[PDB]
Amino acid sequence: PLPLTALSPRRFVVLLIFSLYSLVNAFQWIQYSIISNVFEGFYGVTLLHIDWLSMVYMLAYVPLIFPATWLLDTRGLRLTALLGSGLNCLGAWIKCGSVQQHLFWVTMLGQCLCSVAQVFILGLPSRIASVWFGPKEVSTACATAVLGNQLGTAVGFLLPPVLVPNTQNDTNLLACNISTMFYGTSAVATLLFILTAIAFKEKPRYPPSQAQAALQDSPPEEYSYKKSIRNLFKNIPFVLLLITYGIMTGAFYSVSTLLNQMILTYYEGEEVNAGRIGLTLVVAGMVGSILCGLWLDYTKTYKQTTLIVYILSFIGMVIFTFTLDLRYIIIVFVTGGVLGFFMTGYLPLGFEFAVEITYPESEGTSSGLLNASAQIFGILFTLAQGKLTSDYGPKAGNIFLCVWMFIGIILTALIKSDL
Ligand SMILES: CC(C)CCC[C@@H](C)[C@H]1CC[C@H]2[C@@H]3CC=C4C[C@@H](OC(=O)CCC(=O)O)CC[C@]4(C)[C@H]3CC[C@]12C
Ligand SMILES: CC(C)CCC[C@@H](C)[C@H]1CC[C@H]2[C@@H]3CC=C4C[C@@H](OC(=O)CCC(=O)O)CC[C@]4(C)[C@H]3CC[C@]12C
Ligand SMILES: CC(C)CCC[C@@H](C)[C@H]1CC[C@H]2[C@@H]3CC=C4C[C@@H](OC(=O)CCC(=O)O)CC[C@]4(C)[C@H]3CC[C@]12C
Repeated sequence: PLPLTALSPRRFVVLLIFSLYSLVNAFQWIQYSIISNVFEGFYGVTLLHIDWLSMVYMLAYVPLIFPATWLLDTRGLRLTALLGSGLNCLGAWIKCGSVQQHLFWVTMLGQCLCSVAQVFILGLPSRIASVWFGPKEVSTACATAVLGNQLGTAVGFLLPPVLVPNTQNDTNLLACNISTMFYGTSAVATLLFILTAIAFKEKPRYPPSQAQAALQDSPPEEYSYKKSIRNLFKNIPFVLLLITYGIMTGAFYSVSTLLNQMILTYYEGEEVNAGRIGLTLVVAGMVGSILCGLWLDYTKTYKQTTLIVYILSFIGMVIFTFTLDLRYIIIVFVTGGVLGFFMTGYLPLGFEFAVEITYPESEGTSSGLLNASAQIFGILFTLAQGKLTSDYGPKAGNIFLCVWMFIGIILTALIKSDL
């Protein structure tokens, strides 16, 4: 073992920049939904338009995930990072010019650009950790990278409600507030893109790890994504895990998208409290993910922990469903915290379970399949729950999510694995 491995400080920068601009991307995913009523009033559109603003992120991932993976594998890390940062910045700039009562389509175009950016952004963490960090720091680097996107989602929940008060009567003030938010986002994105261009190197001068040294020394042989996908689908346990992970992530996405509508249904003039509830959910989910990772480190068992977390998530969802309409915000906070805790704690455990089931196949293809299933389930759940809430109230959509979570529990139980 003589790879001449060395560790460079640049790796930290490579992480930071990424964890920054990825964060910004997340902030742009949920900025509209959290104050969806305000934008609906401003643009004179329906809630479905604001829901589609969030759902374009999910729609763009499925068709572009695998071509993006091929581009990353061939061209390298720097091109992917530049594409993601530049697309995010361009989307923010386009949104900056969409502040008018009749310019919704401009904001939709900007959101589509950010959606295309997300495709490059999402899969970067593991590659960055492997390329730039040593064996003892890969897991921590990847965890920090994903927590960056989670924190971006939390900030997207918290900030827009405060930045833009619901001053429907005064259109000029509302336009000024929207312009301020968009310009701030655009400035941050531009700065992050400039930093990525200046400092985001392709790879360190020397390999960080012996495994990375071997990977760089010998180019990978030609591989087919379609063959790997076909082989993965033949594995029934992996298909079941895909379905359950997609169901859980789609439920989380639907809850995030429609949280403002559900809270506004029973609480009037509480957009700031809705943003606080969303941030509490996201932070509790981050804590649950960290605790679940440590728990899995302590005990290697995957099936039992995954099933327990799924059942706890279902219980929390039921409690939130039957406590939303109690007309007390504190119970909403507590229920959202518990639900987010369990929901987000499930995801890393499911991902590790997936990689364990599909060890022979590449991690990238399984990651892409899991993310695509998550996006598809998110779109379906968002549409169904939004229609139910508009027609029969939030309780109908929440019960729909509860039933889907129960189905996910049953599917998780059926999984067969010796891990
Ligand atoms: C480049 C990638 C990211 C794909 C981008 C696709 C979008 C440009 C499309 C996909 C789905 C479309 C949406 C599908 C359904 C609707 C509902 C539709 O509502 C109505 O026509 C009825 C409104 C009323 O009730 O008065 C308005 C357009 C909208 C938001 C569409 C807007 C354009 C969207 C977002
Ligand atoms: C479990 C449910 C909820 C989700 C199921 C989703 C999959 C069935 C979809 C999601 C994205 C799809 C992929 C999107 C794009 C492509 C690229 C496409 O490329 C080619 O035609 C050439 C492939 C090659 O280079 O070998 C082949 C199909 C494939 C892999 C698709 C196969 C089917 C996939 C994996
Ligand atoms: C795996 C997938 C395909 C399962 C799909 C199940 C749906 C068909 C279920 C799940 C939740 C159900 C909803 C749960 C609650 C309600 C509220 C209910 O309200 C009423 O008007 C009657 C009760 C009351 O008076 O409050 C009307 C039916 C509805 C929308 C239900 C309609 C049927 C839904 C969408």
